Amino acid sequence: MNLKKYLSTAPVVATLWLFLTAGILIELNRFFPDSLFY
Amino acid sequence: LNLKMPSPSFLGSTGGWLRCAETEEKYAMTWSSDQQHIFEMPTGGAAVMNSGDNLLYLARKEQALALATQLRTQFKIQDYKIYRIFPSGEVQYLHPKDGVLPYQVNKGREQVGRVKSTIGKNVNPAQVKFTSKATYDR
Amino acid sequence: EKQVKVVVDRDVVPTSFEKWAKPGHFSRSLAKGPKTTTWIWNLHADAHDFDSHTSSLEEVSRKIFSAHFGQLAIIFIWLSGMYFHGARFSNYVAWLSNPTGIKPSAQVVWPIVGQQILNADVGGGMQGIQITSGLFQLWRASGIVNELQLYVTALGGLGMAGLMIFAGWFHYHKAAPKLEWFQNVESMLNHHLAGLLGLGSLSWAGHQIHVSLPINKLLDAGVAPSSIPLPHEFILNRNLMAELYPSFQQGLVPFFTLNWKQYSDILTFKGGLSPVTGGLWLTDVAHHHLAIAVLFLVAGHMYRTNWGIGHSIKQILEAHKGPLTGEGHKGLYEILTTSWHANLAINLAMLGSLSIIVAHHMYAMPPYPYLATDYPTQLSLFTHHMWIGGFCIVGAGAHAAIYMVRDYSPTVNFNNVLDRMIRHRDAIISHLNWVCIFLGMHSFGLYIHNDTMRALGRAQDMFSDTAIQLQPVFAQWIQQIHTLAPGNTAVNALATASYAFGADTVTVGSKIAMMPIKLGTADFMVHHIHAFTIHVTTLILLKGVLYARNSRLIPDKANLGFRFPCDGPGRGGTCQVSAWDHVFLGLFWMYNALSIVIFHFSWKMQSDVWGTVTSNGAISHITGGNFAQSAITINGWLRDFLWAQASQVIQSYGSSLSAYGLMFLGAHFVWAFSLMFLFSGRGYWQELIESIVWAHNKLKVAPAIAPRALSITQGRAVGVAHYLLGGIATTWAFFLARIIAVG
Amino acid sequence: DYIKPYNNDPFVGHLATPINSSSLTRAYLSQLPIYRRGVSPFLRGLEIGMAHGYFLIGPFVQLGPLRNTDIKYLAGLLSAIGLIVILTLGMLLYGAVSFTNDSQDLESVDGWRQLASGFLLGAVGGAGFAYLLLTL
Amino acid sequence: SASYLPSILVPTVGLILPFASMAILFIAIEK
Amino acid sequence: ITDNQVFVALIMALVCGYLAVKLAKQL
Amino acid sequence: FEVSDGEPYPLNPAVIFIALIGWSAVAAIPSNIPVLGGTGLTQAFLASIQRLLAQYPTGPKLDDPFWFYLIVYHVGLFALLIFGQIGYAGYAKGTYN
Amino acid sequence: MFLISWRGYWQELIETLAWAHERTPLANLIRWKDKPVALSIVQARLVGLVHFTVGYILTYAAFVIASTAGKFS
Amino acid sequence: AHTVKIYDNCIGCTQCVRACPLDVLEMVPWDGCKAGQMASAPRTEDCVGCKRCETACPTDFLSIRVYLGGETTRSMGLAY
Ligand code: CLA
Ligand code: CLA
Ligand code: CLA
Ligand code: CLA
Ligand code: CLA
Ligand code: CLA
Ligand code: CLA
Ligand code: CLA
Ligand SMILES: CCCCCCCCCCCCCCCC(=O)OC[C@H](COP(=O)(O)OC[C@@H](O)CO)OC(=O)CCCCCCCCCCCCCCC
Ligand SMILES: CC1=C(/C=C/C(C)=C\C=C\C(C)=C\C=C\C=C(C)\C=C/C=C(C)/C=C/C2=C(C)CCCC2(C)C)C(C)(C)CCC1
Ligand code: SF4
Ligand code: SF4
Ligand code: SF4
Repeated sequence: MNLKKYLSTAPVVATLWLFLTAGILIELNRFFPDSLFY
Repeated sequence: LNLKMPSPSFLGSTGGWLRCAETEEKYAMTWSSDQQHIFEMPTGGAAVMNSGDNLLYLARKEQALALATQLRTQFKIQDYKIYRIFPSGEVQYLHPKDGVLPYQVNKGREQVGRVKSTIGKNVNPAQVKFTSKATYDR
Repeated sequence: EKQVKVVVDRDVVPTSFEKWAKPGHFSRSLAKGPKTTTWIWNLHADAHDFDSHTSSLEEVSRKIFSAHFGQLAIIFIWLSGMYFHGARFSNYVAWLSNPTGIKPSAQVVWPIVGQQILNADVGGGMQGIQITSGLFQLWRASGIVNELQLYVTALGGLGMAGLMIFAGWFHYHKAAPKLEWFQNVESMLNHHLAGLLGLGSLSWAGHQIHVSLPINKLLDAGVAPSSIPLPHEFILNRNLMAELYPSFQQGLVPFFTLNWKQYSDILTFKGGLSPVTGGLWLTDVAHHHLAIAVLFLVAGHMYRTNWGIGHSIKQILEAHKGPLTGEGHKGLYEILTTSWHANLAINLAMLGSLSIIVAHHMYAMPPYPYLATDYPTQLSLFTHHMWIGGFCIVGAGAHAAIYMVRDYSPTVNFNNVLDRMIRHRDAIISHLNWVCIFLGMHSFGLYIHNDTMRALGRAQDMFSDTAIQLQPVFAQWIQQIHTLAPGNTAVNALATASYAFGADTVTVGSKIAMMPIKLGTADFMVHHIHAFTIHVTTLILLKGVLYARNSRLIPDKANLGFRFPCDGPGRGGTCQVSAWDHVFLGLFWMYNALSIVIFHFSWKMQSDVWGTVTSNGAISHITGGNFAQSAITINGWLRDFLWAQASQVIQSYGSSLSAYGLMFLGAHFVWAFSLMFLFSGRGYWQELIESIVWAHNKLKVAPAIAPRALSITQGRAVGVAHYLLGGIATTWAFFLARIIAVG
Repeated sequence: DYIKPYNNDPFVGHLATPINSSSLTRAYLSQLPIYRRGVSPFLRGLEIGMAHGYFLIGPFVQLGPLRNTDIKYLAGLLSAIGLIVILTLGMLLYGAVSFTNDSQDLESVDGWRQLASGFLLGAVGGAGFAYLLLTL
Repeated sequence: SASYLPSILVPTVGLILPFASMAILFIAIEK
Repeated sequence: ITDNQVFVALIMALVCGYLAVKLAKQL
Repeated sequence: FEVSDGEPYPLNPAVIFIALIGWSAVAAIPSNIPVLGGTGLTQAFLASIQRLLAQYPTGPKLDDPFWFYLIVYHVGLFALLIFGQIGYAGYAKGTYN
Repeated sequence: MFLISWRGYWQELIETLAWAHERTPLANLIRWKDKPVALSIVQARLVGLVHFTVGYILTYAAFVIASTAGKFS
Repeated sequence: AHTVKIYDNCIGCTQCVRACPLDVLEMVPWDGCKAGQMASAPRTEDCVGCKRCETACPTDFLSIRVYLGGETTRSMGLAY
């Protein structure tokens, strides 16, 4: 019953990391919309 | 050889040898068995090999060899002989050609198609241009 | 006599996460480590292939029963999602108040990157994406009037999904049935015929009689949805049902006294569409479900199970034998009880055919209320079921080839129909190929000839109504017979089954619901094109299944397997020789055939059926009679259909339909990206990957998992997947945008 | 049981099915201008041509581009004659490459030449007869 | 002008020349 | 371009064809 | 007659006669329906045949009832003929089920 | 067509056609001098590339000429 | 008429002969490896070029190379 190892596999870790990245991007886009030319 | 040898009980099929086999090469396979086994013909179908002697005709050497492979694998039959018949009628012994399986090393066989060293030593195509020589030729 | 008993193994498989951390554990080769990037693809390619994992039929049967439960749970979750979306983010009540004016919508897009524009002004207060799934019409037909019922249904669906999750885990780790179970085809058929379908239709008929009928009757009588009594009130207070249907005054006594004719208020056979909503009369639908339930229940007592009475499928199969078929259907029973691939092939072909039939019957005889008036929903549903049916048919062929390559046995298939067919497979495929050539010439050549004539100004020499005419006399005759059936062959039927055959037109909300679909020369040519494409795709699939084991080119294709790249550059070339490749080609042909079929339905419906009706009966279609003279030429199919109707999907930018336009472009990209994988080989990509790997090596950043190119078979699969995805998405966006912008 | 190998010898690429081989089928396939015993190549060609041109004229006269004009029959006859000439050309080419010098038995250059001449003459005559029937 | 030259050449180069060339070419390749 | 001029051009074209047939047969 | 190769095939004209008589008698049962006009499909079909024979050059068009009678009569007659030959050869002649 | 389907499906198809031609009466007399065979692997790539190239060029030629003509004529 | 050539790096594993479907290869005595056997191609007239032997060769670089040359009836695998 090694759930940590499974959660550490490539698909799970990749989906979690990309989900966090997309969430950060979206959150930044609603708090700071239509960002251009810094 | 032994053209009167009994044939497996097959019901025809439309995948057998065509007219081309009549005017050209036609392979034959003759094997002996002790049980009336059911085997898949290489032409598509199912046949029952007569207990005793079985002889059938095919239009390709690969078909006969494939049938022999399944007779040797699906069943423990190793006494399969593949001959070739020409339109003239002269038979030719093709498989095994020596009574021993090809993958079983046997004395009396002369090496054919041997190249010294590895392929990395092959000459460039530019060095054998305009000549009847190949890269693999030393 | 065999006892139809249940035997199971307890705690057969332990429940633990130990195997979750070892990808590829199900395969001996995949459990040794990747060593290359091809292992990642092989892990998913052979994940659901339970027959390759183990050689035991019991284990495969258990792995199927479970995972069937998982898919059932997935379907229940999806259904719960649809119901919850309807209850929380949809204008269902507003739509009920004004079904013709309010556009169905159950999706609300978040305002983040300007995507808030997708929230179309569908009406009813809320603004969102218009749904063309027919969820609103289905819910109305089911008697739903308030969103509380939708919420309860969503919760029930979630609970059912949880149950289907527990059942799937329990039937694999707590109680796994043995192979004797799953081989009781007589019992499984009896139960599915009398319990899954018979009792299911019976229960649905009861619900319609007690919920759908009264609620819909009140809705069609001008009563507000909030003022209609609750469904339980119609059951508790019989006075209400009696008032709405006097037949209920007699109660169930007439049923038990065989005085079924007293149920003429609830069990009618009117035959036509309701003039108020445009759909089938709910009474005829309830009576239909009752009859189908009784018929299925009677059919469910045919096979023999644990009792002397019944029938044996094996005995019936072996009994059918004739002079032209030596052993008839002998050995087929053992084939369908020892190989899941054969059963899957038959079931997939039938399920796909059933889906296609469903599409035709649903558009011709709109079953749900206000379904015909909602052209977007009609187009989407016909096209959707048509596509799912075609995909299931191609899958049926693929699984037939799989069974032929792996589960076939010469002893079982001896002198039977299957063996006798494999014997003359050359006659079958050459004659079928000849039929395909004849059909293509006499179908596409007619179109090409018309193009050549119109371009030369020789319109008098065309295959049209004005010029040489090719009238579907047989189909037109069947239509006339259907038109006259309600009085000479259907004595108790009060109207034709479908108004598409004839009779009169039906208009609901100043919109045409269903009018006679007259067939002409254009329909003759298009129908022949459909037959031609169906023949070529079935030829490809049949060829792949018949030669799956061997052929005159490769005498031992079976030993090579069902899914192998090729035998090499020998014998002139043996590329795409395996049956899997035949399925790969059949996918493109099925896509072509289905695309042409949906194109014909869309254009014909928009030019001769769908449209508006002005006061006094004047009819004006979306594309006034242009299909009669424009569908007879390829130029017309490109100008009046692909170019004229695409203006809605290309000009959708700046509005709520912009998304569709975007998807219209994206799909194209995908369809064009597939070409990359279809016109190329892995040798070149492997060399390019070698150079890229050298670049990585120069920086000490090379990966341990040796990068490799996609396999030949994997490359073909990726190419076909992208091709189908892009094409279907392009036609999906085009159809949806065109039908939503206008009509 | 009706389906058997063509020559009762299995392993052949053919089957003796009902319409493939039968009393009626064997009688019909036989006696035709081709395959009939005691018929010279020229006679076979003449019969085949007179039977081919007759039905070949029909399509051109009925659906030809000039099917509505007063010379529909003449135009169709000319088109059929041209098609017959092209077919005869094909026949002669086939005989020129496929067959060699040997006895005239329909499988030689002279035999196929006689067959082609007969086919051309018969086809032209049949087309003319059909045209005459249509005009009358 | 020679308005008859095109009417005599187009059919010759479109029907006579192709058939004759194909026949000679077929004889050459086969023999 | 008179008819005679067209005929002269055709004759020259025939000569060119003959030369191009000889050149090809020689090759 | 030989159906295939040297294997004989039993042909009995009585099969055709019995199939024709049986189907005509079955279809001769009257039915008070507008298409049949209160008579069996056999009588209606024969009546339509006579009507269309009067006008020998002009054939029946798409709206003529003759086509419905023709299809149903041929469907049933062909079914009796096919099933009849199956029963005669399979059971009477010993060809087996 | 040639850019997607590769040799092997066509080889078997041609074998089936060969069987049909040499097993049909009144047409057995006509015998192919050269044994029918499917287009080679490389031959298929060249034929498909030629078809694709001819279509690309002809399609854009017709489009450009017709558009520039109708627009300004 | 494909040319099958065996090189000196052959280890005499016989996998090429076992995987050949046309009996084109065989094993002959040799002294270049402990196996004492080497692959030979004395029936190259029956070769079709399927390259099953090339795929079945374990050496780093294939010790058996099949070159597609003259095409005949046997090499085209024509049963008609
Ligand atoms: C699986 C499908 C299904 C299901 C679950 C149900 C379920 C139900 N139906 Mg129903 N129904 C169905 C299909 C279904 N039906 C179909 C296909 C039909 C034919 C179209 C009907 C027609 C029907 C009618 C007409 C009625 C129901 C009724 C009912 C409800 C009570 C049944 C009852 O026991 O009353 C039993 C009623 C009797 C009359 C018993 C018969 C024998 C009695 C004992 C006679 C002896 C005399 C005695 C003094 C009673 C006098 C009764 C007289 C005044 C009528 C019940 C919830 C009843 C209802 O509750 O209405 C809302 C109702 O009246 N159903
Ligand atoms: C269509 C008419 C018809 C039908 C249904 C049958 C049916 C039957 N015949 Mg029979 N027969 C017929 C005509 C028919 N026969 C005629 C005209 C003759 C005179 C030559 C005979 C002479 C004959 C003999 C000598 C024998 C039989 C026997 C039998 C039985 C053996 C099994 C069998 O034949 O297959 C059919 C079996 C079934 C159970 C029927 C299934 C039907 C399917 C499910 C649907 C059919 C739909 C059909 C195509 C509809 C057509 C349209 C309609 C308007 C007519 C069987 C029940 C044998 C017997 O007596 O039994 C031992 C036998 O000895 N028949
Ligand atoms: C994965 C990256 C990510 C990141 C970095 C953030 C960051 C942030 N989010 Mg956010 N969020 C995310 C994903 C993320 N979110 C997702 C996937 C959803 C669901 C679509 C939400 C929904 C959400 C809402 C409704 C709100 C925020 C808010 C906020 C800000 C509040 C301050 C804070 O520090 O809380 C840190 C928050 C997180 C790190 C994410 C936790 C999200 C949890 C699951 C709460 C959402 C509950 C949801 C309504 C119901 C169940 C969801 C299910 C997944 C369990 C913030 C900086 C609040 C805001 O607007 O600030 C004014 C607010 O109202 N988020
Ligand atoms: C009248 C009894 C009955 C009923 C109603 C069903 C119904 C069903 N069976 Mg089933 N089956 C039965 C008896 C029955 N079976 C028997 C006796 C056998 C042994 C001979 C089998 C062996 C069998 C196999 C091997 C498989 C099925 C499968 C299925 C499902 C098909 C998928 C589908 O169409 O979605 C429709 C789904 C629904 C309409 C939802 C309804 C679900 C509820 C729970 C009704 C099912 C009741 C269940 C059979 C018994 C309850 C047991 C109890 C201890 C809780 C379906 C739910 C397939 C499947 O999907 O696997 C899970 C499949 O693989 N059955
Ligand atoms: C009830 C339907 C059904 C079922 C139960 C099965 C079951 C099975 N199939 Mg089959 N099949 C079906 C329908 C079905 N199929 C249909 C409809 C087709 C035609 C498309 C096929 C064509 C087919 C082929 C050609 C093959 C199988 C194979 C298999 C077996 C292994 C599957 C596997 O492990 O691959 C793993 C599955 C995947 C890696 C997923 C692939 C994803 C594709 C591209 C679909 C993407 C859909 C999605 C909507 C895309 C958009 C979203 C995107 C942007 C992310 C398995 C027993 C294989 C086999 O038998 O093994 C030798 C085999 O080769 N199937
Ligand atoms: C739409 C058609 C299409 C497209 C888009 C491409 C694109 C590409 N080809 Mg190409 N090709 C095509 C058709 C196409 N080809 C055809 C018909 C042929 C003839 C067989 C070729 C033959 C060919 C060869 C021989 C070569 C290429 C190469 C390349 C790459 C060049 C480098 C580059 O620009 O990378 C940039 C990347 C892109 C343009 C792709 C866009 C980025 C994507 C969309 C982002 C990732 C996915 C995204 C997250 C969304 C998906 C999410 C998921 C959940 C579904 C590139 C990816 C060359 C190469 O490999 O380059 C090194 C190479 O040598 N192609
Ligand atoms: C494959 C589809 C197709 C069809 C059905 C037609 C049909 C027709 N075309 Mg057309 N055409 C086509 C494609 C087609 N074309 C294409 C693709 C082009 C562009 C290249 C053209 C360009 C074209 C032109 C320029 C013209 C036509 C014309 C015509 C008409 C007369 C042609 C003629 O005389 O042929 C002759 C036919 C035959 C000699 C024989 C036909 C074969 C026979 C009937 C088959 C019998 C088989 C038999 C049943 C077997 C069993 C018998 C045995 C057992 C005894 C005719 C209706 C002409 C016209 O004016 O239009 C009205 C005309 O000028 N076409
Ligand atoms: C490349 C040059 C070329 C030329 C010059 C022609 C010329 C002609 N074509 Mg053709 N065509 C061509 C290429 C060509 N085609 C190609 C490549 C195709 C395939 C795409 C076609 C497909 C095609 C079709 C389908 C049809 C034509 C038809 C015609 C004729 C139509 C004229 C008309 O409208 O009145 C009609 C004039 C007549 C009916 C009189 C018939 C004149 C005959 C054919 C010429 C004399 C032959 C002669 C008897 C034989 C040699 C002499 C003999 C004594 C030894 C015309 C003579 C139509 C036709 O009428 O077919 C016959 C028609 O049906 N063509
Ligand atoms: C001729 C009257 C039927 C009208 C044609 C359409 C019928 C639809 C059924 C399709 C199969 C054709 C019927 C003959 C077939 C038929 O029923 O024969 C009879 C025979 C069945 O009788 P048996 O004695 O074998 O019965 C024992 C078993 O059937 C046990 O159930 O079937 C065959 O063995 C041959 C199968 C196909 C033979 C090749 C024909 C292929 C052509 C396919 C195209 C058909 C015509 C297309 C429409 C124009
Ligand atoms: C598929 C079909 C069919 C068909 C049939 C037929 C087709 C028949 C016939 C026929 C035919 C198709 C015929 C033809 C003919 C022709 C003729 C009868 C002629 C003649 C004569 C003459 C007058 C001649 C002359 C001449 C001259 C002028 C000189 C030169 C030489 C000659 C001799 C040529 C049937 C019904 C079975 C079945 C169903 C459908
Ligand atoms: S490498 Fe590709 S093209 Fe070559 S034989 Fe294999 S599958 Fe065919
Ligand atoms: S290419 Fe194929 S046939 Fe030729 S030697 Fe190798 S394995 Fe044998
Ligand atoms: S050629 Fe390759 S497979 Fe054959 S014996 Fe030598 S090393 Fe082994």
